[PDB]
Amino acid sequence: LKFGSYAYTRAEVVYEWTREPARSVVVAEDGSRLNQYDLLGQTVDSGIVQSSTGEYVVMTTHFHLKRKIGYFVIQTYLPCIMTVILSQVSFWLNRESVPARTVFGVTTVLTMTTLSISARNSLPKVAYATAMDWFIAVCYAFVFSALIEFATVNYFTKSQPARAAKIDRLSRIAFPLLFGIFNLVYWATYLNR
Amino acid sequence: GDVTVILNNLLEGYDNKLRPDIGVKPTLIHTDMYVNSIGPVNAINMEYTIDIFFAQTWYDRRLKFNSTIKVLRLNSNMVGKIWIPDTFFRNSKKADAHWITTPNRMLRIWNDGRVLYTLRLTIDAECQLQLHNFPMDEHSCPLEFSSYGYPREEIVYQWKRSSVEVGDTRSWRLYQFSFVGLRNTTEVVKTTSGDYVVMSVYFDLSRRMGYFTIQTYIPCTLIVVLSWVSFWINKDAVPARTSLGITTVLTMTTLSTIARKSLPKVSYVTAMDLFVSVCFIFVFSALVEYGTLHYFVSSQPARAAKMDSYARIFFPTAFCLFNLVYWVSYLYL
Amino acid sequence: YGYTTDDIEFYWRGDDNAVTGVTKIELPQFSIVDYKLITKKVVFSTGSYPRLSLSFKLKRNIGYFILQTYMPSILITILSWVSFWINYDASAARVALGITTVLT
Amino acid sequence: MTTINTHLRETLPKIPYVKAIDMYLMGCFVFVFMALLEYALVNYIFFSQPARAAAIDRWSRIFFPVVFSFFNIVYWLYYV
Amino acid sequence: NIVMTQSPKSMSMSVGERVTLSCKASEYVGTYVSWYQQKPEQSPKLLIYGASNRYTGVPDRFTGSGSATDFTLTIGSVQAEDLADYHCGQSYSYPTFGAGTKLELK
Ligand SMILES: *[C@@H]1O[C@H](CO)[C@@H](O[C@@H]2O[C@H](CO)[C@@H](O[C@@H]3O[C@H](CO[C@H]4O[C@H](CO[C@H]5O[C@H](CO)[C@@H](O)[C@H](O)[C@@H]5O[C@H]5O[C@H](CO)[C@@H](O)[C@H](O)[C@@H]5O)[C@@H](O)[C@H](O[C@H]5O[C@H](CO)[C@@H](O)[C@H](O)[C@@H]5O)[C@@H]4O)[C@@H](O)[C@H](O[C@H]4O[C@H](CO)[C@@H](O)[C@H](O)[C@@H]4O[C@H]4O[C@H](CO)[C@@H](O)[C@H](O)[C@@H]4O[C@H]4O[C@H](CO)[C@@H](O)[C@H](O)[C@@H]4O)[C@@H]3O)[C@H](O)[C@H]2NC(C)=O)[C@H](O)[C@H]1NC(C)=O
Ligand SMILES: *[C@@H]1O[C@H](CO)[C@@H](O[C@@H]2O[C@H](CO)[C@@H](O[C@@H]3O[C@H](CO)[C@@H](O)[C@H](O)[C@@H]3O)[C@H](O)[C@H]2NC(C)=O)[C@H](O)[C@H]1NC(C)=O
Ligand SMILES: *[C@@H]1O[C@H](CO)[C@@H](O[C@@H]2O[C@H](CO)[C@@H](O)[C@H](O)[C@H]2NC(C)=O)[C@H](O)[C@H]1NC(C)=O
Ligand SMILES: Cc1ccc(-c2nc3ccc(C)cn3c2CC(=O)N(C)C)cc1
Ligand SMILES: Cc1ccc(-c2nc3ccc(C)cn3c2CC(=O)N(C)C)cc1
Repeated sequence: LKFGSYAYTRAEVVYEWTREPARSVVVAEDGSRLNQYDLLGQTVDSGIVQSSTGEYVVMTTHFHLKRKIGYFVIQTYLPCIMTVILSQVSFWLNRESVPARTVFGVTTVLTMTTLSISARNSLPKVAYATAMDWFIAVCYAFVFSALIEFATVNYFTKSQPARAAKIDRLSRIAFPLLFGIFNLVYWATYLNR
Repeated sequence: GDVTVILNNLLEGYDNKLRPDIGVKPTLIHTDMYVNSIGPVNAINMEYTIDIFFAQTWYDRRLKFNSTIKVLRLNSNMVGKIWIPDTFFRNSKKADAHWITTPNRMLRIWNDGRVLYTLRLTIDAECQLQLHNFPMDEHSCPLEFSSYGYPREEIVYQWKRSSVEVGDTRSWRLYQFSFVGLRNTTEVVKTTSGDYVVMSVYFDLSRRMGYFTIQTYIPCTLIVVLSWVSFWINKDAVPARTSLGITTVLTMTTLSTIARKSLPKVSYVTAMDLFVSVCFIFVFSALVEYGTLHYFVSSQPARAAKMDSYARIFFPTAFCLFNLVYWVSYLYL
Repeated sequence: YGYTTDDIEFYWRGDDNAVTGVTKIELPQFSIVDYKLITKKVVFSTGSYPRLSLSFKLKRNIGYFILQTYMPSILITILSWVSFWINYDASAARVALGITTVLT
Repeated sequence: MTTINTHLRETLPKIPYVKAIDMYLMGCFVFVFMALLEYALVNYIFFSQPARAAAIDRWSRIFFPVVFSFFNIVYWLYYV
Repeated sequence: NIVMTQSPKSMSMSVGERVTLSCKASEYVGTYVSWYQQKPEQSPKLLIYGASNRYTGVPDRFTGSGSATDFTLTIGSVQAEDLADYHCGQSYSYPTFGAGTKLELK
């Protein structure tokens, strides 16, 4: 929150804090209309603005906000994890139930697309990719890999059923462990920031 | 005070209704502009926001004064007492000055009668975006201004080499566009009330394809590959294949509908629409491939298997080829 | 508002080139077919007043709507016919296809 | 369940904590997901002794309504 | 309570060359760090008010800088008059001074 004088330069009007700068911006204890943010504190500074019309005093205040994650957890991360697990459970399913596994895969992928598109609209249309975007992308990759695994099982079955059994049994434990490793890595690399 | 006496003398017998040199020669106004920020460029309303510090300098013979004070530095209190040019922005949907805590206006008067008058403005300028090539489209659209009631014979505007300067450009609100640069222009425009000197500043904006990539290009590609995954499925499970195809089609259709909504409803096709329609054709072609296979298996299964393998080996190559063609075509031109 | 036809009379200054810029106008969804300038007097209980009317004819650009709405409709109702080519023995495929077309 | 939750989400603002309607919606989604898992489980032991799969199905047929009713009683007594 | 650690505690650097005094703050004190000069048996004299602003009638060899917690005072060329104790203090909060560093020639 920068403010200063229009039309009066440092040589004519200067600004200063009434009391100690640390105690000069006071926030009412009960006054907080933030919903998804937490106000950690405020910081003040005084400086100069260099302008074609002269040098002006600018008084600066910074309000430090840390975003609350509960809503985003509930609306994106827990749904995404649940969709991943819903795609995973197909491995325990019967191989002979080809329509069942196909329905699971296609519905899960559609569900990941709808969560992706619904999660992107909440934040502004920035060009770069956010952390939630990476989480959504990796979850999408996991569900899509589960679909590819089912496709490979259905391709092998009736030709090399031993290979189909081996690949399905291996995936049953490879996918959950990889998802857990990715979850731990992501949460560590972002929360501890 | 001395300045009080000077200001009293200046305003005595002063008619702010009449411009300087009314019956003599056009009043030459020099204009500068500090582009504080170029706000969001929303194409739905076909406009963009810009925050500027507009400065205007002219000479007023009536404001000459002899004293050791070389410049009278004043606040907005005097803005309405002296004559001020009636500059307005011709392509502004809506603009307003700033009024907190007081009017954000400055006024400086020199010995020789020169007047400098700056103010802070935010303008919702309107410029038509030719959304062909979107979201690869590049735009360069203006902020025009002129005197409302004074034709060229009475008010003339003139730029300066360093008239238009830009801020840091990192805090600007442009998310899907990048500020390539700006150029200025002056011309005369014929109007019902006469000819007016119209001054223009063009801001060249290049779109960022990064966001729309994530929004639409990746999802459409991955739905297309989802449609591909049908071919490797066993031919026997008809409900499996039908459900996969229809789910891909529905997701593709809803994705197309939502993706277009990001764009103003225009009657012409955009580069974005073409890629989406190509992916939609690809999924429809996969559905038709499975349907033809289902009809042809009854007559003979060997041909069905042969054509299924051919489709499996072809479709990815066809999609890659069309991607290359589209991307090169719309990046070159 | 306050002046009747005994006090004020309106007319178009030129009567043909009184309204300008209609050709240069551009709309995302409409095309201006033409415009008309009308002069008349409207009577209220308070008196009679001069009325000018400027009217535009706007025609909707169908091109957007065709692809946006009709094309998904045309397709969906075409795929709905695929059920015919499938043998009636396979109930699941045909039923799913028809019913999902209805949902779409 | 997903669509009902999306319709609820659009109306309300972004709030960190969890609302009562949110608790009910998680409960109901848990029930649906558990039914799906039960179906997958009975399918898994389908090739094995079908008697066990039938017994599991019979257990579910009576427990799921009962457990859902108990959950409804608890939820509605807590919030009233 | 912001604690201003001032180092080095003393200096015996040769006359005529550059002197660098570095003052560090425990917490954020935006630009409210000042440098005072205290010649022996005499009251302190203000040299730098705010960060990187010189007080009236101060030799131009003195110049300071610093943003959040790292502030320094630089002398272009020492003089016989510069043999004094220098203290850095912050005024962002209730004032606290640094330990002060003595300047010596040899
Ligand atoms: C249909 O009806 C509509 C509704 O009535 C009508 O709109 C109104 O039009 C009038 C006239 O056009 C407007 O009045 C003018 O307002 C100008 C500023 O406009 C902005 O601000 C006002 C709000 O005004 C408050 O805040 C301003 C900002 O500082 C103050 O200047 C005001 O005093 C006032 O402050 C009070 O209110 C505060 C909070 O409400 C309080 O906290 C505070 O304590 C005060 O009590 C807004 O309403 C405007 O918004 C509207 O307009 C914009 C236009 O783009 C729209 O976009 C928007 O949507 C809104 O519609 C806008 O934001 C004033 O500058 C102006 O007054 C000057 O000019 C007149 C004319 O000459 C003088 O009489 C007057 O004295 C002023 O001149 C002095 O001041 C200037 C500095 O500005 C000096 O340069 C000058 O030399 C002169 O100084 C001398 O006199 C001084 C005495 O004032 C003295 O102190 C000096 O020492 C010196 O001697 C004028 O008042 C009105 O705001 C519109 N309202 C609305 C709602 O639109 C519309 O036009 C009608 N349509 C038609 C077709 O007729
Ligand atoms: C849009 O709607 C308006 C209003 O309905 C149309 O204006 C109408 O224009 C016709 C032709 O100019 C008018 O007819 C005239 O009536 C007078 C009455 O004395 C007669 O003397 C003339 O010979 C002529 O027949 C009609 O009055 C007028 N409507 C109203 C309410 O004034 C307009 O044509 C429509 N289209 C466009 C493109 O504006
Ligand atoms: C802004 O307008 C000024 C004045 O019209 C332009 O200044 C000219 O700059 C060129 C350099 O390319 C010089 O050769 C001319 O002599 C300048 N003219 C004057 C009158 O000084 C300036 O180029 C414009 N900036 C743009 C278009 O970006
Ligand atoms: C053509 C022109 C150029 C600059 C100004 C101007 N006048 C001021 C007065 C005060 C303050 C804080 C900023 N001002 C600015 C803009 C500026 O220089 N910024 C933002 C760094 C006005 C007109
Ligand atoms: C408050 C709330 C409730 C439910 C959801 C939700 N939406 C989905 C969509 C899809 C899939 C697979 C799972 N979903 C879940 C699961 C969930 O969040 N649980 C179990 C706590 C989101 C927010």
